[PDB]
Amino acid sequence: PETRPNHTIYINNLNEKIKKDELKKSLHAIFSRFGQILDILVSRSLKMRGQAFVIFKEVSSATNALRSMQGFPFYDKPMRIQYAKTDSDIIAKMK
RNA sequence: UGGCCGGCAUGGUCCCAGCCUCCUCGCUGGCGCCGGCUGGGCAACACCAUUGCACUCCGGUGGUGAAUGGGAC
Ligand SMILES: [Mg+2]
Ligand SMILES: [Mg+2]
Repeated sequence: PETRPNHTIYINNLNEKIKKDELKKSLHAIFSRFGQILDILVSRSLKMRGQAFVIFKEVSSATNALRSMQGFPFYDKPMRIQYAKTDSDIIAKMK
């Protein structure tokens, strides 16, 4: 059951050996070109490691980001991207 | 020594270089041998497990079972 378009993209299959601060920075380095990014959430907990949430201001950016970077080698691993299931709080606090 | 004890061995104080380490990374730390008890913490590092949809920080285990020489008095 695929997911519907969202302001936020959910990425997984990320190298778990990368520290949080660096991961967010590197992610911003490659995704900022698709549009303004409101935030990038990363957690190294047992349940949230290897994944990240990049929150774009406009859905078209998320959609572009998703199509353009699907499978992109990042820290030696093919990035897997999908739309997030539900809106991030930062987005709800508006739209 | 992260805290603590037992056995044995061992002239001294320095000075230069090199090396070691999860627990006060460096020159007013340490760098003989053997044995046993034990605390903290996953922050760093490593290993194991994890492919996971969050917006509440939060899986486990291991390391000292470490490290040489030279010179001056
Ligand atoms: Mg020590
Ligand atoms: Mg950990």
